[PDB]
Amino acid sequence: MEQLKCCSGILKEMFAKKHAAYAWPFYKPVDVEALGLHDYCDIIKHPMDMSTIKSKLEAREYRDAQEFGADVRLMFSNCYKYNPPDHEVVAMARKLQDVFEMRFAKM
Ligand SMILES: Cn1cc2c3c(c[nH]c3c1=O)CN(CC1CC1)c1ccc(CS(C)(=O)=O)cc1-2
Repeated sequence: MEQLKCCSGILKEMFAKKHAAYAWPFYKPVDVEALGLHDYCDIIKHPMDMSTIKSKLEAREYRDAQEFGADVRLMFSNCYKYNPPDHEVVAMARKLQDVFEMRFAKM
């Protein structure tokens, strides 16, 4: 699909140096053990991160751009659900979501 190729472009933008200052906590799965977030799995039923989405896209796990978009939004929603609203990581998620929503709207 043409729109799935657009999804590869979306990930390249989200992983780019321009956005690294706020995107970096979303690059890989939340490491509950190293971070001491032992209540994370009690709140978050479906963890998601950018590396997992990249692997799913490459393995043809998304039928269309809407399925890809749902996993990106799941990653943001997990952050908004788990953390207090004033947390530094929530502000970072919002800045990354701005990048994603503007690009996703172009297709
Ligand atoms: C998505 N996310 C991510 C983090 C996180 C934290 C609390 N709540 C979340 C959350 O919701 C603690 N901090 C926040 C960070 C300073 C701004 C870190 C630190 C390192 C990593 C990468 S890792 C591979 O070591 O997990 C992730 C996260």
